[PDB]
Amino acid sequence: MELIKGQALFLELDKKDFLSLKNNDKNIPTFAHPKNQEKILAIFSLPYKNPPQNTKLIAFYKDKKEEIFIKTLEGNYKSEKLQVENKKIFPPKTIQERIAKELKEANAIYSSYTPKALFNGAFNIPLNSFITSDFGKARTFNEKVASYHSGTDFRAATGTPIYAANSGVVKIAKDRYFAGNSVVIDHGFGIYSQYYHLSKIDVKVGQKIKKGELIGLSGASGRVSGPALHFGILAGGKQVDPLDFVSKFNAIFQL
Ligand SMILES: CC(=O)N[C@@H](Cc1ccc(S(N)(=O)=O)cc1)C(=O)N[C@H](C)C(=O)NO
Ligand SMILES: [Zn+2]
Repeated sequence: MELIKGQALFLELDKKDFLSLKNNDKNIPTFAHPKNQEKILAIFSLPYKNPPQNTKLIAFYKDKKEEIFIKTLEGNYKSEKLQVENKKIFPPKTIQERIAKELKEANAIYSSYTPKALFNGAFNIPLNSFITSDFGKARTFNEKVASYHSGTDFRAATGTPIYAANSGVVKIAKDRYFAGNSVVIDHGFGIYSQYYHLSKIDVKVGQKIKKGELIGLSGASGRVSGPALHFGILAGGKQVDPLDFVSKFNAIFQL
């Protein structure tokens, strides 16, 4: 198979005699196929930054050991080189402490895997508006990706109501340094949706939330150039193309 870096892919495997799915040491979790009792699914994601050229996954069965090859594609992502440099980029120490703490909290959540589905049907778009900056937009320094856009921004005037893309459990609901007012929702199976730069948060950590339900109001908080809704998905432990993923997810999970 082939996959573009920064994308997720749904793997399908036989349910019976299946013991484990591995990439090197890493176990990859599995969940039931919703429409076929003899199948299981797994999600495999490539990082945007520093992917490997190729991936060899092994699915161990009682009497059998099948292999799976996935080649990394580049995609046609938007790319802006920086040759000028002059780089330093370090802030005060209690600000770095904030950045460090919020980062380790977020990884604790993103590492984690709820082994049941908290979602309900297909994902929705968090609001009915257009994209003003797509996932994958990169900044280059020396043929290396310095940074990239880890979600997709929708046009939204400050105060634009924002709805939950799917059901789940709210895991974050506070102002953070880079993301500003942010809500992160656990949908199960290590799938997290993200809603950043909000002007107002309408949910509490731990709170169960249904697809469609209001989560807050759009805003301009955090590292942004103006008011917009930043929408991201994390799955397979990686930030992935939000709209692509929604599209792949709904193909399996409608009804
Ligand atoms: C630490 C970092 O990498 N920040 C990046 C991406 C970013 C945001 C949030 C997070 S999390 N889930 O708290 O670890 C990681 C990475 C970033 O500046 N995103 C800005 C807010 C954006 O998207 N503007 O439209
Ligand atoms: Zn964004």
